[PDB]
This record gives sequence, structure tokens and C-alpha cells, in this order.
Amino acid sequence: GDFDPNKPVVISEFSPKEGGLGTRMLLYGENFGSDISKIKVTIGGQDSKVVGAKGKSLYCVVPAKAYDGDIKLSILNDEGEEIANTEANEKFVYQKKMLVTTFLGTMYDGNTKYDLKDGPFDDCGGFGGAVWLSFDPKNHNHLYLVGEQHPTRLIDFEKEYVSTVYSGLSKVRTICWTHEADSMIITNDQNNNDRPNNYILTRESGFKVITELTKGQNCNGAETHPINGELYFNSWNAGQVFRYDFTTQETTPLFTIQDSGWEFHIQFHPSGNYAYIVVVNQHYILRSDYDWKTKRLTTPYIVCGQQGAKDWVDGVGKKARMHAPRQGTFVKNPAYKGSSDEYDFYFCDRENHCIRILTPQGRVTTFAGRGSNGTSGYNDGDLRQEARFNHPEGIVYDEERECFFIGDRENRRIRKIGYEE
Amino acid sequence: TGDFDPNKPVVISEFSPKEGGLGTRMLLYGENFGSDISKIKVTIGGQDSKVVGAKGKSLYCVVPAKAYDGDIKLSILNDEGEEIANTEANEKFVYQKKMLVTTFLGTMYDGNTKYDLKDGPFDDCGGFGGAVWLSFDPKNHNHLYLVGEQHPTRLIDFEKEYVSTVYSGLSKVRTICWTHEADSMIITNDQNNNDRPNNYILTRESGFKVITELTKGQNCNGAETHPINGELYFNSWNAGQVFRYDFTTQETTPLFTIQDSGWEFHIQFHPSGNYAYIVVVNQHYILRSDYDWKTKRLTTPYIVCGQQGAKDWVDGVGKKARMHAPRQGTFVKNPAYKGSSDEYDFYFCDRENHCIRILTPQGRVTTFAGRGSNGTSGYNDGDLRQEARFNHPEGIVYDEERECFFIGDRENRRIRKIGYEE
Ligand SMILES: [Cl-]
Ligand SMILES: [Cl-]
Repeated sequence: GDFDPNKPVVISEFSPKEGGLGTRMLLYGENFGSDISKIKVTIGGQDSKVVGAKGKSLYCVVPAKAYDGDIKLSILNDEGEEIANTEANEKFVYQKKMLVTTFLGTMYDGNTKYDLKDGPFDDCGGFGGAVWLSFDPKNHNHLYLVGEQHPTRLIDFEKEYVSTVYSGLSKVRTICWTHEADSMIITNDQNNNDRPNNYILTRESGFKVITELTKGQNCNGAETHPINGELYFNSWNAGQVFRYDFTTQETTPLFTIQDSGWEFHIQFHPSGNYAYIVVVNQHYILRSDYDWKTKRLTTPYIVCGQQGAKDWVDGVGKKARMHAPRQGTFVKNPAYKGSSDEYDFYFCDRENHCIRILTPQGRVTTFAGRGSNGTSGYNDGDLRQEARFNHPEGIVYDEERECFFIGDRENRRIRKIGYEE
Repeated sequence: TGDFDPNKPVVISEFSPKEGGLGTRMLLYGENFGSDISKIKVTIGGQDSKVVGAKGKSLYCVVPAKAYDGDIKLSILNDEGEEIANTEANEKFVYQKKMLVTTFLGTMYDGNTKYDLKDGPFDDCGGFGGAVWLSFDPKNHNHLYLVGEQHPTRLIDFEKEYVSTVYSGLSKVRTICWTHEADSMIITNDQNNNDRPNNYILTRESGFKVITELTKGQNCNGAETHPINGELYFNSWNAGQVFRYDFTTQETTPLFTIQDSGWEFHIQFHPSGNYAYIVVVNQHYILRSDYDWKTKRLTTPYIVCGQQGAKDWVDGVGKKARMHAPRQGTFVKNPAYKGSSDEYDFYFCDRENHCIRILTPQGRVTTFAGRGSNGTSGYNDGDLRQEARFNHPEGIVYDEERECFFIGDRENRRIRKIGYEE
């Protein structure tokens, strides 16, 4: 069918009635012509690419942001001017999905270069490192990050500004908070047993006065109990767990995990009933139940992965495989409402370039990454089909903003995972 | 064999199922339980668990309410009920909480035949004459208002745990709605004189106690404001006419007729304000009226569910579903609809079916609660579908902060609650 300029253009029906981004829509009607270049379809105020035209029908692809679902069609001349227009009587029903996007940071010269600077959200350069992410418990607009040899920085959502908190520490691994949040605990990984492993930054000083809390070699992270407030940290040498009491300033060695050279961090469940022990250099996770009577973590047991087996394998418990797991985050799952454990554990699998999910029952799945048929890279979009990370390290779930923030190391950016906006 | 031996140990070897909740029939395996049910005491999560069978090497018990910890203890007793042997299971039972119907407020006396109409604390406020429409104060989530037809407009104050009377005297109060700024409460009166008021305004400045007439009109079955643009929509039963009132110009515009004469209905807007449900109380069906954002008006309605004039109790899609005297509804955010155009379900009272129904955005009607205990009307708390009963439920509100439903259960003179086990 050829377009007739002296005849009206009409939409009789469209299908499917429902869908979202990338849905292949079929539009029935009259006098569309068969030249794709002279047809303009707008869905929800957004341009929709026409992929087929047969005079009485046309195919188009539902674009991103087409939320209103209002369908407009125009027939154009060679110069792109509208010569006929029509509108559908019914609106298309748009279902939003989750996407990986770039929240903060940028690189320039075809993503080969980046600048280390303070500045607004739109002009703050690139992040040297974001290995651990933590919100201020007293201010949900303040998101802190540590970057190993790179500075400790602040992402302020209220002012839309990125600033430097503290510079100079050789290898900052974690951030945790005292029960009253009057202090920030910064953990430094260094080989001298007479030099500090844990530092404190006080709130009253604007986190400018730094204090040595404990001394110790090769500490890969520290974490406070969310109810009783005591600090747990390690030493890589024998893979020993230490308990520090803030009131008595006493350190107690607890158990050893397994063998020498055990690089791990401890992450408590929000109830404080247990912690996951994430062994970064041995590619497996353990669970350590909390003894409320002794106010101590107890002998842990393997929950998933296999000690020393680097791979990407989804499955239950010991059948699962990972490669360099980093920070995790406890996420409230509405499907678990009423159960003993209402949370899933989402974590960065750094050398698998993806985000994994560990359920309370020990099942490991992949949430995001490894899209576009590869592993490492820099790609936004569909969580499993398109999205790619390059050594994701830090991660935090934002319950108020209903999204994830990820420290994507080689891409020098803070990535976001949330529903399209 | 199968008899308890006082000189041998009592132990638990295993139990099944490993998971369940309230009323789960558990099977315990072990040694030396005996076969006398009266001398066996099982405790699950610190709560007494009734033993229903005992065969020496096995027993049956029922998981009680509040057994959340799942720790299992067993004791063998003597004739006087004292513990003579004690054991414990190595594993904890995994308890999954469920929703229950409970009585939140109000009471009746003399075998639920009489009730007192009085102001008082939550524990001693008598019974409710009526709670046909429930509405939270948008500026104070501790203040829950109710209207009761011929009975007074009352306040349920969660902060003070007190029930008070706000206004008395109106013949048939149907609905409550609020001005966009919530400086005023709109109270709708159903009366036959066209020269007498249908809509009253209660100022916040007076604690919602001083009244003023807003509009005049006969047989109005309810009014509702647009949640974004703030204009008022109300009806007239006579021709089933919808009217639009603009607060700034004080101009009433007749909009559209639903169908035929004697159409008793209320209008309830979706939280987005993109559409409203038109609930036809005396014709047992619901319509949807899309909002035209350009003209700032509701438009020509279309049937969403139920069959005009066909009274019944039938779960189903669209016109295959049946109801009998639907009353107030409440929009509840469903986490399963995250990202979709409509994220809410519509829960409503089906007065003469004595239950709570759910209308999904796709037009499916199901039953949420009521009609338990092999009956329809009654007064029973517990399991939503197996035990719970209502008697002419009318008002309903979902409390997002307290994560529960509050229901105006007319003949039971109580405010019922639907929430998870606590
Ligand atoms: Cl892929
Ligand atoms: Cl039943």
C-alpha cells in the first residue's frame, strides 16, 4: 500500500495492549504507506522507531519513558514535515523494569581518562575507588565511601555534591559505625603489627579529628554488632577473628576460620542474630551465629561456595561458585513477610563482574551483570541481557530511594540499579 | 510395650514438618514418651502445645500461636502435673506468621445482645453504633475518623488510646473526605429534601466540631475530592447523577448519569487520581471513570466488575464476578505490581456477603476475609477464610504505617482488625 495524501490516516487497533521498553507493537489502520522514513510514531511523548510498514499495518518499538502510553502517528514529506496526523483512542499500558544506570562519575577520551576532584553531581570527575559504601545512620542524605589507597569521600544527596572526607591511609577496607553513630570506624589494611588497623573519625569534629582505636597487621575489615555495639575484625595471617569492647577497650581473640592467609570481612544481619563471613581470597561464605548470652559470634559453618574454587556457578550451598566476593548488603524481600529471616544478601562478585544474591536457605543466583554475551565491560541497561561491570566492589541497598549503589572499580563510577524513572 | 518407664531416659530423635505455623500438626519421634496424653507436656517457643496422640516412640502435637522461636521442649509429668523427666529437640521449628482477624475496638455485653454508646479509653469505649466510612486525618496518622449513618461522627485517637464523639445529630452520614490542604473535613448527609444540605464542612480550627453547609441537595450517597486537583464529586440517587463542585468558584456542574433511576453509589479515587471506582451499592457492580487531566473532570464510566442488579457471592473476572451491597473500599499497594501502571489492589466490604473482597486492576474479584466457620454472618476472629466472620461489614481502611486493615463491622458493634500475628 502506497500513502495517499488526499485520504485520512486512521488507527483502528494496536497490540499488545500492555508491555514496556522494547515491546514490538503492531498498529492496524489505514493509509500509512509503505515507506518507514515517512512515518513518525510518538508513544507517551517519546519517539518510537517504525520497523515495518504495509499500508494497513505498521510495526514500531516501544521506547524508554513512554509511561503515558498515548499513541500519536504522523505521515511526513521528504523534508520531514508532518502532512497528516492521527491519534489512538486507547492508551498503551507501560510496565517499568529495573535497569543498571550510571549514577555518578565520568571518564573522558573514549573512557580512557578521568579526573580526581570535588564538585557537584554533574562535575565530580571519576572515583579512584569505592570498595565499601555506607550511609550515615543519622543522615540518609549522606553516603560515605572508602577507596583503598584513594580518599574516603562523601556523596551528599541533599546538596548534590561529592567531597573528600579523609586522605592519606594506604589501604582503607571498610566503614562501620558505633551504636550511637557519634563515630565512624575506618579500617586500614597494612603489614605492620605495631601500626593502627582501626581508626575513629568523630562526628563533633565534622569527621576531621582522627583517632587510633586498635593496632594490628593485615586487617581486611571491621564491623560493629547492630544491637550490642561491639567491634569484630580480623588479621589475615592466621585468619583470626578479634572482638573489641568499646567500654573496656579490651580486645579478645576469638576463633580462627581455617588456614593461614585468610582475607575476609564480617557483615551482620540487621537483627544481629548472625553474620556472614565473606572470604575474599578463598571464594566462599560462612555463617557465624551470634550467642546473645556471651555477646559473641560463634564457630562459623560454610553457607555457599567452595574454598579456593574460583568460578561462576549458580546453585545451592557447596554447588555455588564465586570469584573474589566483596561487599554485600541485606535487602528486605516482600516474599519473606512473616518468616524468621525477611532478608536476602546481595553481594559483589568482583572477578565474575556481577552482583549475586544469597538467600537465607543458601541459594546463590545472579542479579546483574555479564550482559551483552561477555563478562567485564561498561554497559548500562537490562540487568542480565545488557549490563556489564568491571570489578564491582562496594554495594549498598537504599531502602528510601529503592535502589542499589555500586562501586564499579575500573569504570571509575557509582552505578545504580533501580526501576526506570 | 508403649508404656512410660520412669527408670529410662526420655529423648526426642526428630520432628516433622520442620516448617509451618499456627495449627501445624507436628509429629515427634523419640523414646519413652508413654501412651498417656495427660502426662506429656510439649512447649514450642515458650508456649504450651496440645498433645493429641502418643504411641511411646511417637506423639502428635499442634503448634500453638506465638511459638515464634520454634525451640521444642518435652516433659513427662506425674499425676500431680509435676515434671519428672525433661528433654529438648536439637533443631528449632521454623515458624511462618500469617494474617488473622481480631477485634480492635468495641464490645457488647449480655451474650452479645447489648452495647453502650459512650466516649472512653480503647479498653472501655462501649460499642460502635455504626462505622460505615473510615478515614485517617491526612495531617495526623494517629487520628482515625468514622461516620455512622444515624450514629455520631467519632474519633479513634491512637496516641491517647481514646475514642471520642466529634459531631452528633445528622440523620444519615455516608462519607468523609478532605480538602486538598486538609484544613476541612467534608461530611456527606443522605436526606430526601432538595433544599436541605448534602455536604457539610468541619473546620480543623475548631477540632472538627463547628459545622457549615457546603452544598444543598437530596439523596446524596457520598462525596469525594480529587487527590491532586482538590475538586469535589458527589451524586444524587434520583437519576444517578454525578456532580462536580469547584471550591474556588463555588460552582456545581452536573457531569453524567450512570444508568437508570434510583442509583445509590459512592466515588473513590485511586491514589494517583488517574481514575475513580464508582461503587453501586444497590445494583451490585463497580464502574471505572477515567480522569481527564486537561478538563480536570471524571469522564463517562465503564463497567469493571459485577452484574447490574444480580446479587450473589461469586469470585471471578469482570461481569462474571458477583457481589451483594458493596460498601467502602480501600486502595492497597501490592509489592507484586512494582513498576506497573497500577500498583494497587482495591479491597472492599461486601456487606450482604459478610466478607472483604479484592478487585485487582485487571478486573479479577477474589475474597480476602470472612465467611469462615461454615457460615456467612456472625462474629468470629482467626483464620481469614477458615474461621473469621463479620456481620454486615461497611467501613474499611488500610493502615500503611500499622500494616493492617480496620473494618466497621456493623451488627457486631466493633472495629475489627486484619493484620499479621504479633
Ligand atoms: Cl548475556
Ligand atoms: Cl468455612
